[PDB]
Amino acid sequence: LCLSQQLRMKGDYVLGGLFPLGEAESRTRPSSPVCTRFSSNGLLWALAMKMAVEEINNKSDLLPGLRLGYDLFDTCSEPVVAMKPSLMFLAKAGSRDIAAYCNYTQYQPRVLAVIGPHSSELAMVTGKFFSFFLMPQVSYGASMELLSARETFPSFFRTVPSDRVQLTAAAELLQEFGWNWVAALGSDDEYGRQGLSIFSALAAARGICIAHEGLVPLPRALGKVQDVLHQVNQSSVQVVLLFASVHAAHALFNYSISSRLSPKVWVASEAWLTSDLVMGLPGMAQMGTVLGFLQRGAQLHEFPQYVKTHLALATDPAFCSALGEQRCPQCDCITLQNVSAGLNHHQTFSVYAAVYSVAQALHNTLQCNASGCPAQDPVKPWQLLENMYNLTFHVGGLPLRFDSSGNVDMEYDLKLWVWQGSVPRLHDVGRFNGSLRTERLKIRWHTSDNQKPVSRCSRQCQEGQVRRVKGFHSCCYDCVDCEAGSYRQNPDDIACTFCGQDEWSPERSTRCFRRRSRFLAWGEPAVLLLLLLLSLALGLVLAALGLFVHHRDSPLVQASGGPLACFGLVCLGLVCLSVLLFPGQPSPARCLAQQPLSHLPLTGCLSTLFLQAAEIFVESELPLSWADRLSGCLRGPWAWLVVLLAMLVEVALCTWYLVAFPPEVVTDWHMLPTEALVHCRTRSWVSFGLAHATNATLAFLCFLGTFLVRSQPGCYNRARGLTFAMLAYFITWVSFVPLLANVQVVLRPAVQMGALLLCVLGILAAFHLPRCYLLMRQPGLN
Amino acid sequence: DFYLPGDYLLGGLFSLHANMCKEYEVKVIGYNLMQAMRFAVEEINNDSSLLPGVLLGYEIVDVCYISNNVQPVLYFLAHEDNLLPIQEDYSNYISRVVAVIGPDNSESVMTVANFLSLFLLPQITYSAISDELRDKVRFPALLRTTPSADHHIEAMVQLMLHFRWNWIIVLVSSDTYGRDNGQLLGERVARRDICIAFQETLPTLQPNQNMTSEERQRLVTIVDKLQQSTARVVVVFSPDLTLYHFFNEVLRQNFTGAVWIASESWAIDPVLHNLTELRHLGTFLGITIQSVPIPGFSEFREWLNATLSFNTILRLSGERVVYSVYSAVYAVAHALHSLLGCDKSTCTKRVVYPWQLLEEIWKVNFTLLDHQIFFDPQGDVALHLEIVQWQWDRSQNPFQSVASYYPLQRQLKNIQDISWHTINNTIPMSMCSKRCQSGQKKKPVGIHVCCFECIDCLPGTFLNHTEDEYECQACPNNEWSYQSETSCFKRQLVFLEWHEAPTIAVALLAALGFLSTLAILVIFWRHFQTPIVRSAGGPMCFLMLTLLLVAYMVVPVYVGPPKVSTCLCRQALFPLCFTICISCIAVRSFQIVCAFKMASRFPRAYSYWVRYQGPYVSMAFITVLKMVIVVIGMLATGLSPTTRTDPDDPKITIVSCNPNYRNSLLFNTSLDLLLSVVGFSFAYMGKELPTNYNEAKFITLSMTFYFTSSVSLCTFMSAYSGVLVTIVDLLVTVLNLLAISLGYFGPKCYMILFYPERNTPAYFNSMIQG
Repeated sequence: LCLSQQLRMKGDYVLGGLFPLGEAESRTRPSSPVCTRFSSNGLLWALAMKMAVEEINNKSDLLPGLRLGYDLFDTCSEPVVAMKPSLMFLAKAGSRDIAAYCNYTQYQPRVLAVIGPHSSELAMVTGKFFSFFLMPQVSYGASMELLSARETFPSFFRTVPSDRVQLTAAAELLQEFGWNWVAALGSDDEYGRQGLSIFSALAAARGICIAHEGLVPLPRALGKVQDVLHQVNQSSVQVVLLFASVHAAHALFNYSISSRLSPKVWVASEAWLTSDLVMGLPGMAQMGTVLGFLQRGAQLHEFPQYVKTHLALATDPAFCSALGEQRCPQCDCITLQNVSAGLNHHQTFSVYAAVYSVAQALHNTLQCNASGCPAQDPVKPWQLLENMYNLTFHVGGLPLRFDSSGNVDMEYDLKLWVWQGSVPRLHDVGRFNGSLRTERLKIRWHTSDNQKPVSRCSRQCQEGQVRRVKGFHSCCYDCVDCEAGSYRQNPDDIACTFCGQDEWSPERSTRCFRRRSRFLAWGEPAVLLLLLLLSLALGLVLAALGLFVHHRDSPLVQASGGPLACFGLVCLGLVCLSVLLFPGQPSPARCLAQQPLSHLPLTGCLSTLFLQAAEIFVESELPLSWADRLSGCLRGPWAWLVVLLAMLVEVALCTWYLVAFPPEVVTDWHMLPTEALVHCRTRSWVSFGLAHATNATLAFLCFLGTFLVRSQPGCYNRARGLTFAMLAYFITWVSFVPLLANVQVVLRPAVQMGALLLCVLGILAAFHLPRCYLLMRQPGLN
Repeated sequence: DFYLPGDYLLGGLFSLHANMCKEYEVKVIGYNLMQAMRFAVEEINNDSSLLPGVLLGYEIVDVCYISNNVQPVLYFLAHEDNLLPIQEDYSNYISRVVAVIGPDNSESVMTVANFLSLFLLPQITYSAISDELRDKVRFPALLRTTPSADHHIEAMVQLMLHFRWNWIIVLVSSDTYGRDNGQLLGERVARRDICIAFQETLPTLQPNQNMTSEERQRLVTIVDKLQQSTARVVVVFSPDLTLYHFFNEVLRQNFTGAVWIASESWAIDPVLHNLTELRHLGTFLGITIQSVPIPGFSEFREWLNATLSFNTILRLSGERVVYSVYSAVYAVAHALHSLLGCDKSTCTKRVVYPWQLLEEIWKVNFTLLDHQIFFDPQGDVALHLEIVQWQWDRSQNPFQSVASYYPLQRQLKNIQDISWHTINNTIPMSMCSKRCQSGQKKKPVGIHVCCFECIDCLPGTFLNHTEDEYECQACPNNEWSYQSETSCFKRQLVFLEWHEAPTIAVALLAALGFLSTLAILVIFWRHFQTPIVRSAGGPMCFLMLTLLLVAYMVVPVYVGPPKVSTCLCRQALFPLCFTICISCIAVRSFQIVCAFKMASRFPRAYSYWVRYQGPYVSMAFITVLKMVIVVIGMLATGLSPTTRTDPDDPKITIVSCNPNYRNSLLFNTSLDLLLSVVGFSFAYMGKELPTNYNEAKFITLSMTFYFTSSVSLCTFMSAYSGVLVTIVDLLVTVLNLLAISLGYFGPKCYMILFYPERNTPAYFNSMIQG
C-alpha cells in the first residue's frame, strides 16, 4: 500500500490534524518516544477528513477557485509526542524554527486551523498552548465541561455535545419519575470526578439529593469495591446512577454478579450503555432495568465504498509511482480485514462536520459570493475567530450552529434494555430536545407486577413527630412518633422525655396531661343497690325485735331465751349498720375502723345461738346425771358468762391483729391508664383469717351439736333451724373466697360489703323468722 | 534588579501582581520571595568554598497568577535571537538557562512542566501541594521542597485524635483544590473511626462585587444547616478572597461555638485576620510550614509601597516560605558543584546540558541551617509542619505555635497549651452519642457507626463486653441475673425442713394419733371374747387398723430431699390405704341397712344372692378400681421430680413430687369422695332407728370431719399462699386420717374399758334382735 504517503497535499490554505494513528507498547535522555503498534481507528478518522477535504475541493459553491490542503500527524495518546507537531504548526513559513515574541500579531503560522485530538487529556494540554497564539482548534471527540470556559480556552470549539446535557437530562428524568432518594457513583478518572461535581449541584438545585456519593476504583491490576456497595445497600435506595468508564463498570458488575445483589434501576452513561463487554456478562439479566441517553446524528453513507476504492487504488503499482511525483510507517502493510471492524463507527461524521465548519468560516471571511471573489492579502488565523461564533454551517443536510461557549446543540433518545432470550436489545421510550418527553406504557420493569419502582424520602415531618436528619448534604428527614409514654417537648432535640408520674398521654402527644383520683364513690350504681338492700336488711331485723320484746313472757319465746334472744337480735342490727363504713373516699380512721368494728358484734351474737345449741346437746346425748346438772347451771347467769368470754376473746384477737398488721391507705397508679387508684390495702388472708377465727369456731360448734338430734315426732324441732342456719354462714364465706380474689380491683371494697348483708339475711331466715311466723299466728293457732 | 550576567544563569517565576501584567494590585509575597532568591545568589557568589570562580546569575519574570504561562518558557528555551530549533533529539541543545525555580500555583506548575518535560530541564517548585505532582511518569523533571497534602491531612487527623472529636463538619470550595482535599480527607477519616455529619459547597465569589439573591439564599441555608447539627468542629478547604461573605453571614446570625480547622491557604492571612468581630466565634487553628530564621536577611530586604505598609506584618510573618527558595537555590548550586567536579580551590569549565544536572540534583545531601536537604524518590524534602493558633492581642505575634509535625514519623509532638473559649478552660466536646452505662448494650441508629442508643438488658441476660456489645447473652445453667447485671447469682431450692415449726406441729399431731391406734390395737386384741370386738365383723376389723399404722408411718417420706425413691411411695403407697379405709366403712353402711332392708324388701332373691357373695368381694371390686385408676395415673404422668419458681423472690425454688399440682391431687380424690358420700347417705338412713352397736352415729361424725378438710383445702388452694402448698396438704393428710383414728375406734375403746353394759353376752344377744 501507499497510504502513508497521502498525508500531505499542497494548497493555498492548509489545515492541520492530530489523530491517534499508532500506539506504543523511564526517561534518561531528551528523545521523543517511538510508537509502532497499529490502531485502525485513527486511520479511519484520517481518511474521513481526507474525504471531507476532497468533497469540499470538488464543489463550486464553497471556496470557488481556491484549493485546500492538509497536514496529518500522530499523537500516540501521549502529551510528549503530541507536543512536537503542535510546536511545528506554529512556525515561520518555510522554516524549521519558532520565534519568541511578546504577543501574537508578529507570527506567520504555516497552518490555518487544527482538527484537534480525540482525547480530553490531550485537549486540555494543547488548548492552553494554542490559545496564546489564537489559532482556532476544532475537536471531534473531546467531551468535558471544563473546556467550555472562555477565560482559559478562547479559541476552542468542539462538534460533540458536552457532558452537562446528559446529566441535566438524567436529572430531569429522575425528577419526572419522582425519585428523591438516590445514590450517585462515579469512576476514579477525571471523567467520574467531573461528572459527580456537575451532578451534585444539578440535583441539589432541583429537590433531589443523594444518600451516598462515592468513587469506584479502577482495575489498575478489589477490596475497596466491597466497601462501596455496603454503603449503598445500607441506605435502602432503588435507584443508582453510574457515571464511569467501561472498565470500572465491568468490574463492578462482575463483582455484583459473583455475589448476590438485589435488582436496582441503573442510570448509565454513554461509555457502557452500548458496550458488548457489559452486555455479554453472564448473569446480567438478574440486576434490573438499564436506561440511558444516546445522541441522535446522521452517519456517512459513502464512507465504506470510498475506503474500498481508495485501498484498491493504493494497491495499484502505477499510482504509487505517480503519487511520489513517515508519520505512520506501520499502516502500509494492512488489509481490508484490519479495518473492516469499524466502518460503521459513529464519529466519522463528527470529523466531517468539523472540517466543513472551518471551510465555511473562511468562505465568510474572504467575502466570496458565487464563483469568483476578491483578491487580497492572505487571511490570518486569528481573523477567523470573529466569524466562527454564531455560524450556521450545513453538513449532510442538517443545519448546525456554534454558540458563545463554542459548543453545538444536539438532541437525544432515551434507550432502555429489553431481554428476549439472552441477547439484550435497545428500545426507545423517550426524547430530549430541551424538555423530556417520556412514554410510560412501553416499559417493562423488574418488579413482580410490572410496577414503577419507588425511592422517596420525606422533607417535612408532620406536627407530632421527632425528625432525624439523614442524607449526604442533610436534606431529608426520617419521622418517628414516640409511643404513648412521652411528650414532644421541642421540634428539635430529638428525644421524647417520658410523661410525668401523675400524667397520662397517648402516642403522638405534644404533652402529658394530669389524671384523676379513682375510688368507688358513694353514688356508684353498685353502692346504691347495696344500700337499698341495707334498708330491707334493717327493716326485717327490727320487726323481729318488735316481736320478741312483745311476747317476752310467752312460753314459746321463753324456750328461746327471752332477754338472751333480744341481745342477739339487737347486736345483729348494729353489724348491719356497720356496712356503710367501707365505700367512698378512704380515710385513715375508716381504714383502721373497718374490720375490727364489723366482726366484733357477730361473735357477740353467735354466742347467743350457741347457748341454745349446747342446751339441746345436754339432753339429747349426755347421761341423765350430767344432764340435770347442766340444765340447772346453763339456765342461770352461765349464759351471760359465755357472752363475756367470747367478747373478751374477740377483742384480744382483734388487738393482736391490729398491732400485727394495721391496714393502711395506699395509692396505685399503673393499674389503669388514666386514673390514679387510691384504696386501702391488706395483707393476704392473715388479717382476714384472724378476724374470722371466732365466728368460724362458734358456728361449727353449733353445727355438730345439733345436726344429729332426731326431729321431734309430729312437732317443730329446735335443732332444725340452727343446723340450717349455720350451714348458711359457712357457704356464704366459703362461696365468696374465689370471688373476692377473682373480681375487679376497684370493686374489691364492694364485695366485702355483700358478705355481711348476705350472711345476716340467712340467719334471720333460719332461726328468728320461724319464731316470728308462729308468734304472728299464735293467737290463731290456739 | 531583574538581571545579573554570569557564567551560568537561573530562572524564576513569581507572581508579583495578582488580582497586561501591570494592571492589578501589588503582592509583596512575590517581592520578598524574589529578594530571597537574589540574596541566595549573592551569598553563594560571596563564599569562596562552594564554587570557586564560577559565578551565577538570574533571569526573573512575572507570571500574574494563571495569566501568563507560555511566553516565559519559550523565552527560557532559546539559544539566542529568540530562535528555538525544532528537532527529534535535544541531547546537544544549550538552552539559555540551566534550571527554573518553578511557579507557585499548582496549575501553572503543571502547565510549565508539560512543556519542559521534552528537554528534561530541572524545575523546583516551592508552594504547590498536590498528590498528582508525585507521578514521575508524567512529570520526569519536577521537584518540590515542601511536603504534599496527605501530610496536612494526617496532621489534622492526629489533632482530631489527641482530643476526643469524632463528629465533624466539612466545607469545600468549588474548584480542584477543595474537591481533591475533601475527598482525601474523607478517605482518611473513613479508616480511623471518625464521622462526617455532612458536606457542603460554598458558592464561588470575590470581594468588591455584587452578588445575586440566590447566592445569599445559599449562604443562609448553609449557615442554618451549621446551626442545626450537634457537630462543633468545622474543617474548611477554600482559598482566601472568598470567605469574607461567608463569615459576615455567620456573624449576622448568632452562631457561636466551634473549632475552625483551616488549611494552608488561609491559615496565615492578615486581611481576614484584621476582622475584629471575628474574635468571638471560637478557637482558630491552622496548619502551616515551620519558620526558619535566616541570618543577615532583613538588612538586604529593608535596604515597595506595599512592603512598608505591612512591614510590621512581614516582620511577624512571611518567614515561612522564603527558606524553600533558599534551599532550592543552594541545592542547584551544590548539584552544579558536584557535576563540574570542582575542588576546594580548583574548577574546570565545561559545557553543561540541562538533562545532566537532574542526575546530580537527585542525589544531593548537605546540611543547611541545621536541616538536611535530601530528595526522596518522589521528589520531596521533608520539612516539619506546624499547627498555629490565632491570637488577637497585638502584644505578641498573631500566630502562635502549638505543636510540631515530623513527616518522617507521621506523629504530632510537643503539644503546648491552648486557650479555649469554654467556661473554665475545658476541652471543647464533640461527639454524636453518649457513652453507655454499666451493663447496657448498643442499639444502632442511622448509617454512621459512631451514633447509637443505650438499651438496658432484662433479667436472665448478661452483657459480656469482651463479646458482642450489641446484644447480651442469656445467662445459662442455674445462674440468674436481673436488670443491669453482667454477672449472675445462681439461685436456691427448698423443701420441707426439720426446724420449721409447721413440720414439728404436724409431727405432734401425727404422733399422738399413731400412739392412739397402737393403744387401741392392744385393746381390741386382748379382748377377743367380748361381743363388741366380735360385733365389728371379726378379724376384718384388725386388717383395717393395721393399714392405718403404715399411713402414719409414711409421714416421714414427705420430709427430706425429693427424689424418685421417695416420690414413688408418696404416689403409690400413701393413697393405696385411704380408699380401702373409707370403703370398709361404706360397705359397713351397706350391712346396716341393706342386709335386712333388702332381705325384707326383696326376699325373693336377695336372701340367697348375697348369701354366697359376701360384702368382701364387693369391697374387692372397689379396690380393683383403685389399682386400675392408680396405674393409669402413673403412666399418664412421670416419676421425675418437678421444679418450680417461687414468686416471693427469684433466689428460691421449689422441688416436690409430681402430684403436687392440685389437678393431679384431685386425680385420686374423686372415687374417694364418691365412696364417702354413699357411705354417709347409708349411715344417716340407719342413724337411730337401728341400734346395732351404736356405729351409725360415729360414721356420720367422722364423715363430716373428712368433708370439712376437703372443702377447706380446695378453697384455700384457689388463692395460694406462696411456699405453703406442701405443708397444707400434709396437715390435711394427717388430719383426714385422724378422723378415722379417733372417730371410728376411739369411742369403741371406751365401751370395752369403761362400761360392761355391752360386754355382757346376754345384753348383746338382746340388742341383736332389735
